Amino acid sequence: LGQIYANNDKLSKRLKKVWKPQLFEREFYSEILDKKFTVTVTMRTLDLIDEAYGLDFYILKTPKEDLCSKFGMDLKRGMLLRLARQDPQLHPEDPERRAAIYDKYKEFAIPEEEAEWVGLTLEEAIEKQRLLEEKDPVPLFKIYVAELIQQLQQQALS
Amino acid sequence: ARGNEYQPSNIKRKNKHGWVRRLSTPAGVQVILRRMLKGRKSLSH
Amino acid sequence: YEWGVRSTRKSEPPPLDRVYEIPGLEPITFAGKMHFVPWLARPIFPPWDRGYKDPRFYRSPPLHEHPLYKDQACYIFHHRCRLLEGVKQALWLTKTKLIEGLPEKVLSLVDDPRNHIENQDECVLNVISHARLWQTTEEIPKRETYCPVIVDNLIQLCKSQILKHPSLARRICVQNSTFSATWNRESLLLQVRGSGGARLSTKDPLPTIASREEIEATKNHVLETFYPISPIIDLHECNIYDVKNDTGFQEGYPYPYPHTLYLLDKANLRPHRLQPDQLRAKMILFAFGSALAQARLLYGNDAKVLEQPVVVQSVGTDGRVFHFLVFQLNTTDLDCNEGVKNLAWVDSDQLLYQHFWCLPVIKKRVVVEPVGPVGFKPETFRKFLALYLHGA
Amino acid sequence: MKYMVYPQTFALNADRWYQYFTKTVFLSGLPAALRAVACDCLLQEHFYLRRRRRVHRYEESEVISLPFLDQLVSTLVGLLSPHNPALAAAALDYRCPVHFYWVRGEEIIPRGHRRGRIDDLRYQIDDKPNNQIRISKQLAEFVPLDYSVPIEIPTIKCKPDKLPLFKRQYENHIFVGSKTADPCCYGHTQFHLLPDKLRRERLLRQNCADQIEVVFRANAIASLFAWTGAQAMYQGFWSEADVTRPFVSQAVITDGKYFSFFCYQLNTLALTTQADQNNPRKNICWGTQSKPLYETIEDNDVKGFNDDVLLQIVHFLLNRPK
Amino acid sequence: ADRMSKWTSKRGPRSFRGRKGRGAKGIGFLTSGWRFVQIKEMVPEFVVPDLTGFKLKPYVSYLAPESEETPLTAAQLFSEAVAPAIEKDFKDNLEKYGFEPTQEGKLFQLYPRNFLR
Amino acid sequence: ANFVSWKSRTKYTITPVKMRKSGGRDHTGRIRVHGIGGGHKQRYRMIDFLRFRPEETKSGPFEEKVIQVRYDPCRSADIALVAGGSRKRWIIATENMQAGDTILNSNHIGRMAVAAREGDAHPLGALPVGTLINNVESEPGRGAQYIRAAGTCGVLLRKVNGTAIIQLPSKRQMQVLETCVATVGRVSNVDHNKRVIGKAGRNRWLGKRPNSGRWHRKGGWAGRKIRPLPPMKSYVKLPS
RNA sequence: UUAAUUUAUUAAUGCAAACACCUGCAUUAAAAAUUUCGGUUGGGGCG
RNA sequence: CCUCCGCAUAAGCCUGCGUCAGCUGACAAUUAACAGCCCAAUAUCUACAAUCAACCAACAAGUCUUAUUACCCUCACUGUCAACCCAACACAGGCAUGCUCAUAAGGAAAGGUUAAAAAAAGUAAAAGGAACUCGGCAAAUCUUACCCCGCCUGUUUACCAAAAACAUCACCUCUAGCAUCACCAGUAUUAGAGGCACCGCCUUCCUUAAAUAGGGAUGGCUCCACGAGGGUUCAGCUG
RNA sequence: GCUACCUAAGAACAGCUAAAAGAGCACACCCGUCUAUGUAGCAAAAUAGUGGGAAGAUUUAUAGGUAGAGGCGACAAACCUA
RNA sequence: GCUAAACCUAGCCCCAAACCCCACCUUACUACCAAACCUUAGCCAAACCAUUUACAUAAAGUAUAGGCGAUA
Ligand SMILES: [Mg+2]
Ligand SMILES: [Mg+2]
Ligand SMILES: [Mg+2]
Ligand SMILES: [Mg+2]
Ligand SMILES: [Mg+2]
Ligand SMILES: [Mg+2]
Ligand SMILES: [Mg+2]
Ligand SMILES: [Mg+2]
Ligand SMILES: [Mg+2]
Ligand SMILES: [Mg+2]
Ligand SMILES: [Mg+2]
Ligand SMILES: [Mg+2]
Ligand SMILES: [Mg+2]
Ligand SMILES: [Mg+2]
Ligand SMILES: [Mg+2]
Ligand SMILES: [Mg+2]
Ligand SMILES: [Mg+2]
Ligand SMILES: [Mg+2]
Ligand SMILES: [Mg+2]
Ligand SMILES: [Mg+2]
Repeated sequence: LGQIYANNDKLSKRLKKVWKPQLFEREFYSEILDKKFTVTVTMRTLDLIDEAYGLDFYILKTPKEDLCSKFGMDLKRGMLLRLARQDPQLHPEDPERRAAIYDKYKEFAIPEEEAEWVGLTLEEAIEKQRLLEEKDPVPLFKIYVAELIQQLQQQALS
Repeated sequence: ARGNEYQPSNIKRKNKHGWVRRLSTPAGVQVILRRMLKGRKSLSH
Repeated sequence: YEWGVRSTRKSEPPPLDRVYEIPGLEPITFAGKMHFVPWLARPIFPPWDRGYKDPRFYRSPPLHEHPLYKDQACYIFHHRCRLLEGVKQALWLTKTKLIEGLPEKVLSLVDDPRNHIENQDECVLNVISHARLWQTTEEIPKRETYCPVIVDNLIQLCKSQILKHPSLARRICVQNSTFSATWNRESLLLQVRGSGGARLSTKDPLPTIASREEIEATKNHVLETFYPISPIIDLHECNIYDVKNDTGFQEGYPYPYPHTLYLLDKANLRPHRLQPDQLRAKMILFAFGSALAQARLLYGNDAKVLEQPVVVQSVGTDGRVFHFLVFQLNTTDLDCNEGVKNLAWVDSDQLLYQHFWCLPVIKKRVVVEPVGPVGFKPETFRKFLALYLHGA
Repeated sequence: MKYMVYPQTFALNADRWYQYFTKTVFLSGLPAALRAVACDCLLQEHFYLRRRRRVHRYEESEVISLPFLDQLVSTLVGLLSPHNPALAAAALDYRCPVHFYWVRGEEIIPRGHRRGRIDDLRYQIDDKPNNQIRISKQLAEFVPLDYSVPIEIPTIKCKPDKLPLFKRQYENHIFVGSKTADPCCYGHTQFHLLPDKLRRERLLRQNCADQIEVVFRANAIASLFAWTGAQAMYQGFWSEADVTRPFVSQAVITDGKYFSFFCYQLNTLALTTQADQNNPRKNICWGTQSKPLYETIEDNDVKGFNDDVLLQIVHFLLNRPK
Repeated sequence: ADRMSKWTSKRGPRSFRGRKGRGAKGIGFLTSGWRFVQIKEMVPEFVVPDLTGFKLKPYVSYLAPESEETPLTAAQLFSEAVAPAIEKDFKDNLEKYGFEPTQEGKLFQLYPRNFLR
Repeated sequence: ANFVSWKSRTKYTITPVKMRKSGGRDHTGRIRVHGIGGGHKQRYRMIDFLRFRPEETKSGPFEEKVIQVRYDPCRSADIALVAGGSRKRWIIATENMQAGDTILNSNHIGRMAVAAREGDAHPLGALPVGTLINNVESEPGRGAQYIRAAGTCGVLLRKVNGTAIIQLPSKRQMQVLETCVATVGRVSNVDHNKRVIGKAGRNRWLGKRPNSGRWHRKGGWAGRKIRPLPPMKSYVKLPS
């Protein structure tokens, strides 16, 4: 979203100009996810995938800023979680193939506790944390019973 | 001839300047927010 | 060309979040928040079941699962069906032969002046005047008001003949009676669910009008057919129906034999009023339905020529014009087009009066037509009284 | 603006209030094939007739008792016509409206720009008796005009508003059930069906047992006064030209099971203050306690059918003009 | 034009005046024909006790001694209601002592509260 | 604006439908077409322009009885309620269609030319060349869209291969697959041209209103002008 | 408006780009947008 | 003595001539039957105006659900006042509907006096009768005839212009071969835009006494009717 | 919430003359021709009389829509809260 | 001698520090039914306006930019 000088001379009128990328619809197969995605894409993205030698490599290599796509970061989280868990759901009944894939993408593996939070927006992370730490309050009956039993045990011992 | 432009009707009043219509759009929500910031007793009509 | 424009069709749901397409991860939705937020994934909510069951919030499970749903489609005729071909279609459906004019057996019951009501014309004129002008504080009563009034007042006027005819004590005019009758016609199963109103019940069955010879002579008569209109047109084609024959009353009811079906077309609006031909068709069908329910109750549910034909009368009126019908059901073997055929005598478009002036028309301050009925025809009332007195 | 007097009313002591509004003294008392027919109608409307739609207790009145009462009246009129020739020529009306409008008393306008000015108290009864019989020959008197009775008309110190009773302004109508042009202008008998809102069960739950008879009595007083007053005004009498002959009519008021019977003689149309200052006459209404026609109906049987109720109905229908 | 006066059912046209209420809690519903069906169970039933023989009175004699306020607490209630039984059975499954795992199944559920006052 | 089109009915019916006038406004509420507004209240009768619509669980050529020929407020041509089998439908009545007549609707492209009787619908391939036609489809089974106004009649100019050349009433040729159906004869109400409105009020009844500012562009209506070339600028408007 | 400056935007085309739709770049239009109205002299002129 | 007034409803307003004691304060009040607040669904249904609806007359073509399955508990809630609302006002204005057609309802043009001018409104007027004047404006009274413009009924500068201007049926020109949000649920006898103007046919004298007034000796004409249009005129009428 | 236009569903139009009328006269109603008054006025456009329409392209209540280079407009540069 | 005159704190300003029961989105304040993100423009200065201008200290108003001019 910028502006240009008509006829590319600064002494001419200044005009609002929007340059848009040429978008294509393409189907990509993810080895780690064993799924085909139809994704609106740019020729730049196709070239980057070629340089990375595959969609999975492109997703796992490109950082958040360069990827600049919530879908891309969700794919990254899915692939990273798959690698961290070594999920047998990757090509079930084909453990050799699953091991081959995981070995191919071994260098990107990270702890699952970290792969869970990859690519999450701040609000999504906040919701995840709230869900993790939400607990229906324990009735004070249980707490007071535990305390009373503990105190009675101490008194009996003493 | 002029002066009596206000022909009161509670239906039009509420449908045009009410709380629900004010909240119906971001511009109206900002109207309410400005009234709240100014401290108006009557935020909506 | 498809009816219903897209902009009016229900909007397509928004596309699912791409997060739901990634096998390994559990999307973070606002379901936990218990409210929508635009920056979280939209939950996929399980269908809710505890609703759509409570009364006042019911759903009526699909038609296929209803107890009476049947693959074979019946064609019902209810009070609000208007036959395209009218009398011809009714005759074909009921396997009936038409006879213009009422039978002499009934028409003779009023020839002798003893049956004639004392001050008959005076009383009938008063009844018409009350129905059409004096009924209400309003200057011009509507049809919805003056049709039932005229019918009921005429019925009372006829009932006043209890003096001469003590047999009139063995009858009663019931209201809101509803009968049901099912029968086959060339592999098509037809039903009539007659609701109408003002069914005249008698403790004794009506005498038959047609003799054995005439009933047999109906065999030669060929049932008029009409093409490309099928006889089913304008009949409610329905898969949820009951084949039971209902006479409209519990067993043991006094006055079990139908005598007259009083059908009134009291709708204020002409489009909501039956045409005369369609009203006659409805009369034929309802008389046939009552007679068939009676026959199925008496001689069992067997398709056969009736040894004792069942006679049912019907008067169908719009408050001014009347139609008189006497239907003799003499066969329950309706499936075939051949054999003895039921037979109906119809007297059509018997207008009691041709116009009523509710206000006095004045031209140049001169009264041209005085207030009241004009063109009153006592012949129609004689026919009405004859039908009422039949069987007594 | 006029008070809407409702014959069938939920108000307590409405019978007393209507006695005052009408200048009516209420007096307790009076001035086999038919049984088969009555049982037949009852069983027809309760058991024999097959109902496609379930009948709800909020509509039992209108869908059972109203057809039942219609059948009773019509069939009984037919059967009693031989024994009452006038009943042959009578016009039988189904829910034909009965309107009466009269002035009774005066009030000082309490408030507003018309404060302190004298305004007549106007009343309107808009009744729609379930059935009624109109004849061309007036019935005989129940007691001579100017008949004095020791009982005094109730005195109401409070405004009619205090009895739940409200003012509206609409057409003032005087209607006997048919326009003045109708020759059958006198009233013979009315048949009233108390609506579901006034069920005996609801009345017993809410208020005393005497309130049921109060409801019946108020309905009788109001409806019969309206009918006889409309008859008189059709004959040309009004407050300033009072009736020279008393105007009589009968009514039977039923809840479907319980029936009560009332005779009403209107002697006065001079109800306004000006015409009533020195008017000794007063309208009279004889009434009977409500009695059950039957005790209960099980399946196909009517248990406890009371013959006296049917006899009273027959007696009313057999009343003749002279 | 009056923005400051409270909005009530006395103000709008006929529809507004009918629709708005005064806070009275609902008692039933409306069926076809605007017939109101009152549900008995929706009507608050006043559970009024028998006061005959009751010795307490609206007021207390000034001769009564002053005391120190000790608002009841969960700990105090537990000590005064459960601790005795717990001790007597420990010296010698908490439902036996009173604890209920869940409020569902009770007529008077403590949370979400489902009873008046 | 809270405009939802009244054309929301999904199931065909005979009953006239209550149609909401537009006043020439979009769904946005702004005037899109000028001169529209008011007029007599009208009800829409759903017209079945697919003349060969075999009934449910039925197929092949079928006949129909003309129940009646009625005036349509929403068209120049008058319509006909026509019933066949167990259904009724509105169609566009042809010039000489009368109540009680029989109409044939067929999808059979006979080797020989079928005798063209006014009112019946046949595939264009089955008609003799030069027959007058109306209610023509653009594609097989699309439904009639052309030659629908009162008194209009196209001509089946030519038939070659599976393609027929039709002359539309505008005297323009159109190519249509011979499998597409059309009805014979000219549309009814042939005297629609000769009707004289007589007064402005009658147009106002017909829902046409006098409206100005019909262009909304700066300067209003502006007829096209030939922009001169540099050589001709000298002679664009030579002073007298 | 045949004043000056533009075509950002649409509509057409053309060239690339993806194998109907869409992106970029040009050209022509439509629609518009921005901006200006030198000075001295001359009442019956045409400077 | 006066009133297109009055009473209700709607809408609006919100206690705003009820009581009491000193405009203020306190106290009271409008009680539901009227009115509002509705309906369990699925489907299937529903060509046939209205106009006293019967003839007659059309065109602008016109508010039109049962079956089955569920379901029985019942009259809650709210409006109810007034001398009132929109016009800054106890404003000669604005203000929907039903009835009363002069009121059974509602009101008071004069604070007292005097009887000047000027000013406003009205009534009467000798003789004359438009001589007034831009014009018969106003008033009073009945009328005649003729021109110009626009065919007509309509619309318009709310608050200086109501017209000859705008629209208008009629006619012409240009553009468009087509469907699911206008045009249009339409399709060339259609739709959109522009122009034009119904329609139809062809290509010095008179008036006065005096007359800058009036009338007459695609295009050219034809004015049927209409007009608070603009001119002229007979007769009458009149301060 | 005025006003312009439009949408939905409403309502009103006496009497006479004439007969199915953008018909005549003329109430209600709508308008605003002409005159006078008023001109800080009763009124930021009124009053009185006079006058035009008054079954229609009419008037009008209710709710909804179109928004500022925009809307709407039987084009008056008219109207869009004096 | 009337109207009036006068008054001093109610508070405020600028800094520093410190990070600060019930009802209510339907006609809000009404107990209870099947969907956000996207260049600011222009005034103004240039004596018009059209590119342009106009939303710690020191180096330094320097290098630079600029109808190479206003100015940045
Ligand atoms: Mg208004
Ligand atoms: Mg005075
Ligand atoms: Mg004075
Ligand atoms: Mg004189
Ligand atoms: Mg002169
Ligand atoms: Mg003269
Ligand atoms: Mg002079
Ligand atoms: Mg004059
Ligand atoms: Mg004109
Ligand atoms: Mg003006
Ligand atoms: Mg105007
Ligand atoms: Mg003017
Ligand atoms: Mg002159
Ligand atoms: Mg005019
Ligand atoms: Mg008239
Ligand atoms: Mg006219
Ligand atoms: Mg206009
Ligand atoms: Mg102009
Ligand atoms: Mg101008
Ligand atoms: Mg500058």
